[PDB]
Amino acid sequence: SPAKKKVIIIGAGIAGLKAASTLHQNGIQDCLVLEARDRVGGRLQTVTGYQGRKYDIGASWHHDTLTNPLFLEEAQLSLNDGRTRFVFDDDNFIYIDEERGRVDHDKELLLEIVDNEMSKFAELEFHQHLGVSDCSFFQLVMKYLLQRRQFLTNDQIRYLPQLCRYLELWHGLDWKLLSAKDTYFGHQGRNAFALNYDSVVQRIAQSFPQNWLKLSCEVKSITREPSKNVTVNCEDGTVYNADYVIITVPQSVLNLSVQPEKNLRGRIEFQPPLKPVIQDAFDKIHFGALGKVIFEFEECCWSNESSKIVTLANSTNEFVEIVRNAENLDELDSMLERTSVTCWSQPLFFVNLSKSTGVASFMMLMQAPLTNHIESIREDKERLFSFFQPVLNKIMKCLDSEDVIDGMRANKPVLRNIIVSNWTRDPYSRGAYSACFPGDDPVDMVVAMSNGQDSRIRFAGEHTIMDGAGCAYGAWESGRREATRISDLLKLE
Amino acid sequence: KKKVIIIGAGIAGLKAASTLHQNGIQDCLVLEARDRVGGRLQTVTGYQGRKYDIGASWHHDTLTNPLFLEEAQLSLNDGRTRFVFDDDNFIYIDEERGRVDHDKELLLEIVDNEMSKFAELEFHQHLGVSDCSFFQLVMKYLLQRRQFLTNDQIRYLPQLCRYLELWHGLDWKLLSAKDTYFGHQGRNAFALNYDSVVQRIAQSFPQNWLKLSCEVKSITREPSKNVTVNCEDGTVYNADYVIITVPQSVLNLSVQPEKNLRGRIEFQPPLKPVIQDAFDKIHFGALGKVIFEFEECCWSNESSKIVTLANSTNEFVEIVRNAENLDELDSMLERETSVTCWSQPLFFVNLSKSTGVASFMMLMQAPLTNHIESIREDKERLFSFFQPVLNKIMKCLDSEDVIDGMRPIENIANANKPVLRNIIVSNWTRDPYSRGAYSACFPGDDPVDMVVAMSNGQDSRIRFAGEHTIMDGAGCAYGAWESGRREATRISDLLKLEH
Ligand SMILES: Cc1cc2nc3c(=O)[nH]c(=O)nc-3n(C[C@H](O)[C@H](O)[C@H](O)COP(=O)(O)OP(=O)(O)OC[C@H]3O[C@@H](n4cnc5c(N)ncnc54)[C@H](O)[C@@H]3O)c2cc1C
Ligand SMILES: Cc1cc2nc3c(=O)[nH]c(=O)nc-3n(C[C@H](O)[C@H](O)[C@H](O)COP(=O)(O)OP(=O)(O)OC[C@H]3O[C@@H](n4cnc5c(N)ncnc54)[C@H](O)[C@@H]3O)c2cc1C
Ligand SMILES: CC(=O)N[C@@H](C)CCNCCCCN
Ligand SMILES: CC(=O)N[C@@H](C)CCNCCCCN
Repeated sequence: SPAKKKVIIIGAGIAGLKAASTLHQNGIQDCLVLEARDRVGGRLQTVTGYQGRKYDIGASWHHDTLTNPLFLEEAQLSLNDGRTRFVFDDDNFIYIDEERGRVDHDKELLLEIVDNEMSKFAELEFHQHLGVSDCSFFQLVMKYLLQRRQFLTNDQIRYLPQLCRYLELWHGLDWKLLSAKDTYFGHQGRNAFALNYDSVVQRIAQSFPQNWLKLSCEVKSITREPSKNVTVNCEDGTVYNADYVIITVPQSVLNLSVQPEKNLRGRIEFQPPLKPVIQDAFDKIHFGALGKVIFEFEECCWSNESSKIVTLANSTNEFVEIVRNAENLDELDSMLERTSVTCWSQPLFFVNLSKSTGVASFMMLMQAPLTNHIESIREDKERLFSFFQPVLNKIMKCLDSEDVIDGMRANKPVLRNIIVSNWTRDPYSRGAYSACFPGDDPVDMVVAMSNGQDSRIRFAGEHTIMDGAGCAYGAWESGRREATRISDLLKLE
Repeated sequence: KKKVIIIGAGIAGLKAASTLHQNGIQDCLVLEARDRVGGRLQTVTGYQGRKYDIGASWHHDTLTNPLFLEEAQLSLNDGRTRFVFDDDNFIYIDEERGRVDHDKELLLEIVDNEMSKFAELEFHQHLGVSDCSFFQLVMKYLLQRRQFLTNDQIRYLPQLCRYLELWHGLDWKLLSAKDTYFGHQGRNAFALNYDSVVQRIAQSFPQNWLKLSCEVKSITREPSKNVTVNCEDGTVYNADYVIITVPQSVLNLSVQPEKNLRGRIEFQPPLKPVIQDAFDKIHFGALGKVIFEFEECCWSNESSKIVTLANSTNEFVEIVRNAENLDELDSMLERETSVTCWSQPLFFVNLSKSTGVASFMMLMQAPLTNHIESIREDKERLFSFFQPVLNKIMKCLDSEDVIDGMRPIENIANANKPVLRNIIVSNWTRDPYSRGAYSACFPGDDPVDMVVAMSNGQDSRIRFAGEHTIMDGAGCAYGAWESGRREATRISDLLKLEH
């Protein structure tokens, strides 16, 4: 009864998609790609909004374009047919405080310059100094302010910490939840905004047998037979027999396996259960919640100086005084004690799409915990508008325009629609991507994952590889990885 | 007669002396050829008594710079201003286009950043593997990334990225690509009187220890456990330990004949091969300075950092867009006279915004440095040479063309106009006791060799200190300083524990 297959890939995100592609490319046949959702792409999804305007609600950029193999591959295609597949949208960041207004490229604040010294400080703190404890990013910044207070103006001590928090939108984690040791990463080049990441999903997906794809099939268990074989069960009752399986479900979904209770959407029952080195790796790596909110306006009626804008959370002169009077980090923490969440309670990152793509919309990024709350009320459009109205306005103000007008039903910006991500509530997602809490060793997971459950049960995905960890191109490389090792193995006869 | 003889009263030698005295050592000498102390640290006086550092000006790497931190402690204690953090957002000026910085369409700093990462990637974990010129490296980047660069970026970026010439004092075709990028260990602090740093150290040991106008002609290492030293004036001194801090450029004269040269020290026994070999894998740059003193500030103080860009051509763009490969680029370029102020990038420090003084401290590089220092007395000529770039700056800073006011003459109808009252030029490439600015690398060099060669000394008695004898702070004021404490401590302990 259990139909035989050479390779069964679980999950049709970019990793599984690339794995299948690579398998077909190497002549392997009778493979299956089982996907729980009614679409392929996974954390890569392009949704439609006001008037057919398209937006990537998952991944948007090709990072590390100097070495990104996925990007270079896309780049080659565009060189051959002159088709626009992406756009380099890095720009000079415009920073905004609720009161103080724009604070970027400020001849007195010089925030970008001290920010640079701070990252140099962090680098010096961990590089070479083996054995140093981890601590949160926040604690790292406080330590910076303490050690360099003699060389910083009050205003710098007040705003730098708020401005350097934009790093939160890289990990999807608030600075108190983020591991300092993992905060700074080396960008290997500019970023390229994909103008349709779905084009990349479709191109790869159509590079292998259509019949290979089975959507709406939720894999519920995987068993290793003593007789060198792997059995897989979709919830629709069908059973499969395969030589090799490549599991690409998100780290957060895979985590569900190391827990009792199998009736959890997305959870896979492993038999034998996942090796201790794999189960334990979950105690040393976590999941962040980067989220998105798309603001669609009728038309652009604001300044297009830049395509990158970050709103700083509120700061206070009281904070400066505390930094000035604290004897040490201990006292500083104690002194920090002196009441509800707003759009100014954390930094927010807005992509002014008008300048980069011509679309009169804003693509905003948020982080945990704000993300979990916003996505939870993503259906209440008027409440979202109420929540994001003040920063929405402050922005228009700095961009030489007027207050936003709610038009979700002449010379002012009119909000037509609001789209929200839903990655934290989606059972086949459960967050955005792998991230580190303080004390986490992302390497434990990568190692346990790339070494597999055994010669037959493998893993791929953004959380299974070092180079490009947490990125679309990393997940892509892992797919290529696992598929190639198997291709080679299958060749031997 | 003497225990330790220090050659050179630069910051290196002055620290070595300060240290030795700090460790109770006595009967030491500081033999200095110039009639002043400080070496490449010299503060001059100009119009209305304004002071400027014609030599070193900044405390680099303030996050870890030990000399700066010592200065920082002194100021936290007495509240005396000893420095001011002057890093600023750079204003870039092109003759034809004007301001090209923080441009919403050129976004030059962003590609410059990428250019920088490409450089780290090209040399990262490969082991030497063909070291080219900073210029070549930039061409490779342009060729390799043209698909993701606009025409204006390919044109202006290479000109902007050349501010790095002002960090080595070397034109991009003479400069080693492998060494071009440094590790800016935090912000820079403009020393408001490096002469204060020099004076403090000079006055921290017996004043009778210092001997100015002493040109050491030769150092003799008598196998009978002792070192012989004699200045050009005939006097002879004897010491168990000798700390040589003459600059690398001066020291390099020893490994060459004709011991007639000024400042050259004849070594007997000669400097071992390891030492002499070092000079083949390291060189000297020529960072220079020109101070333009104005009556008063009448320009916008938006920034204290201003860089004028060398001219560029769309012609250059076209070649990049057409080159089939690297070798072809070289030809199309090698086939693509008169030096002017627009022939290279010039770095202008606007002192008005940082120190309140109506002057510009301009930095220049080789090959330009020697030419300008050569005419340092021809004020009129100096003015006609920089005039156009000076007006381009004033225009961009919402002001007017400069008026030559160096010769005592007055006119009332000139208050909203910048008035040049004086020009001061450095002279390091022509000073026989410095012969350049500091250690630098031509493509193919390897600084470590000299650092090792120097740090391990000629032997247990003849040692070396100076900006070129250390890794951390190489070519910097704190590097030489530390090298001084180094040789000092070592020699100090080899005497204290004795008896
Ligand atoms: C909001 C957001 C923004 C981001 N921005 C960027 C960016 O700009 N640049 C970048 O490079 N990366 C970005 N990322 C990360 C990037 O999207 C991921 O690294 C990438 O999508 C991971 O692909 P994957 O194949 O590893 O996992 P996935 O895309 O999650 O694929 C795994 C598949 O497994 C399926 N599945 C789960 N459980 C089962 C089951 N039991 N049975 C069958 N199928 C199942 C899931 O439905 C999913 O389709 C972002 C991510 C998010 C969420
Ligand atoms: C234009 C310029 C700008 C610079 N800017 C900076 C900066 O901003 N920040 C920074 O950290 N560094 C800067 N530097 C570098 C810094 O000036 C040097 O690294 C430092 O001054 C070197 O000190 P030293 O003791 O090693 O050598 P020196 O200062 O050259 O001292 C060596 C001494 O040896 C003496 N001497 C030579 N021959 C003999 C002889 N035969 N007998 C007796 N005495 C002799 C010389 O007169 C000299 O006084 C700059 C240098 C220059 C030239
Ligand atoms: C590793 C990490 O923190 N992030 C990777 C996985 C993707 C970040 N890119 C998403 C765009 C957010 C804007 N910085
Ligand atoms: C030996 C070495 O590579 N160091 C020299 C070339 C760099 C010195 N940098 C100090 C110059 C600061 C003034 N712009």
